[PDB]
Parts: sequence; C-alpha cells; structure tokens
Amino acid sequence: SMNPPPPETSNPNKPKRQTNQLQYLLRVVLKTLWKHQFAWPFQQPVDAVKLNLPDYYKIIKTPMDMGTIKKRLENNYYWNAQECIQDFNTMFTNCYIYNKPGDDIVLMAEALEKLFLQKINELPTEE
Ligand SMILES: O=C1CCCN1c1cccc(NS(=O)(=O)c2cc(Br)ccc2Br)c1
Repeated sequence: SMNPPPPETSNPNKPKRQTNQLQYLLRVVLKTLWKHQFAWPFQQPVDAVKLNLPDYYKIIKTPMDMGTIKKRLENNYYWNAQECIQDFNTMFTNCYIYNKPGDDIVLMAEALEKLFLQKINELPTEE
C-alpha cells in the first residue's frame, strides 16, 4: 500500500559527468517527451496511494519516472548516456509489466516510447 522513497537524484560520491550525449538527452529527448500530451502520468513517481494501486510496488521493484530523470539530468547525476537511456527503458517496461495491453496508460507509454526511439536514433557521437 504505502509509497517507497523515490529514486535518488543526488549522490555526492557518485562520479558524474556532463557529456554532449547527456546534454542531448536533456535538451532533446527529455524535453520532447515532457511536453507531450501523454506525458503527465510519467512526470512524477507513481503515487500508489492516491491512484489506489496497493500492489504497484509489490510488482515494480525498479520504479522510474521522468520527474526523476529530469532532476537527474538537471543535477548531472549520470556518468554516461547509457545510464539515462536505461532509466527511460525501465519506465516504459514498468508500465508494460504492470498494466495490460491496450490500457490507456500503455497506449500513452507506447506513444512516448516511439518518440524516445526516434530521438535516440539520432544520439550524437560522444565529445
Ligand atoms: O503504470 C503507471 C505508470 C504511470 C502511472 N501508471 C498507472 C497505472 C495504472 C493506474 C494509474 N492511475 S492514473 O494515473 O490515475 C490513470 C492514468 C491513465 Br492514463 C488511465 C487510467 C488511470 Br486510473 C497509473
């Protein structure tokens, strides 16, 4: 039933960088998905209490959301692009794991993920 602490967005002893790929992940990828009409369910951690989903964090053991990704990018939390790409993929995968095909939230994730794929196809070469 209860919500877990959200994923961390700050960790001072975690090494981090600001690469051109991570800049693109913020300025292009996150920005594109964030403004989308279907972004809102994904702009913050799942509130299992308010949404009345008491089994959500029994099923989903690696939660992720764009609110978290946004703060991680703004805070330069990542070492490399792959870490951030993995967070997006975790977010999408969690949605598909928890819900059933054709649910509204799945259609919404599919729309965002199509755009995600189109943008990472154009990920720049590093440096
Ligand atoms: O799986 C995820 C990841 C992000 C939110 N989420 C999720 C899954 C199941 C229900 C809800 N509750 S909700 O946000 O009010 C909702 C949203 C939409 Br769109 C359609 C119906 C409902 Br009910 C949320």
